[PDB]
Amino acid sequence: HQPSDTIAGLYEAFNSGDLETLRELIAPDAVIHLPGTAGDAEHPPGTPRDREGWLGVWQFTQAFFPDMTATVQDIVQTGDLVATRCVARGTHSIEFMGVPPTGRPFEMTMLNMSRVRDGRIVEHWTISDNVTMLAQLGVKA
Amino acid sequence: HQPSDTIAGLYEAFNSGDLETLRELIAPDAVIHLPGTAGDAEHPPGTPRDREGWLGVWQFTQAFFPDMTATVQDIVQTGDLVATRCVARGTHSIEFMGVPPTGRPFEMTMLNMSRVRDGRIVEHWTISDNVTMLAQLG
Repeated sequence: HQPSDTIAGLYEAFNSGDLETLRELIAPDAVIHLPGTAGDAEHPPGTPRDREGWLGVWQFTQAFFPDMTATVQDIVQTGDLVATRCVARGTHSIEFMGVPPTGRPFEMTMLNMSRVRDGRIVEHWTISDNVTMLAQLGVKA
Repeated sequence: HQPSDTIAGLYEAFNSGDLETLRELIAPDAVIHLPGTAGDAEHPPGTPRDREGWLGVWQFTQAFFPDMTATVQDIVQTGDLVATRCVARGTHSIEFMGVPPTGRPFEMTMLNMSRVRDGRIVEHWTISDNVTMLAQLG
């Protein structure tokens, strides 16, 4: 099952809130390298997480940016590896970091690389340009 | 050059300080999307830069992390697009945020994507795991 479709499906699933598909497309024991911003006490910056850890982080993000969508811009494959560039678009519609909602939009780059075996993600690296998002939210005209 | 070699050459050039090669491998009018951490007053987070802007930022980084090296771990290509995962290693020789140098090593992930036309980079996206670097520095 072609690895580029696995990754296109993954982001369609994240956008629609479709946990059943996400569990089909990601192995339970997949190694997920989230950036250091996603670290906590139990999981220091640079230590990997499993699928449910990743989905836990995603669930928490959906609470602050419920209209957020990741759109694949470029996609690149060689064998079981797939790399994507996405754009996350959304609004400041929920209060966060102590600032009440402004409605202001944001558009930030995500870069990802994933290893896909048997139609499922088994390793994944991702980083988002979080500082640019914050800059965009503090600058309308 | 096959695009994967252009990108391997690019990081060999950054590691050795080889500005002549970097100018061969990057078009002058290339669009460089650096992460928001690389912004300044003249160039807000998310605004692109040209080759000389990028090299200017790199030169400035070499003042604080003079032994820093990027090593390509994985590389992936399809047409003109190449994507890489690198590891930046260096040592903590300069005080930051009031915490003194330790001499300890640090290791952070970079992800990159580059468009290569006629053996030269014409567009480039990069992001580094900056928070992990700061955690490593203590």
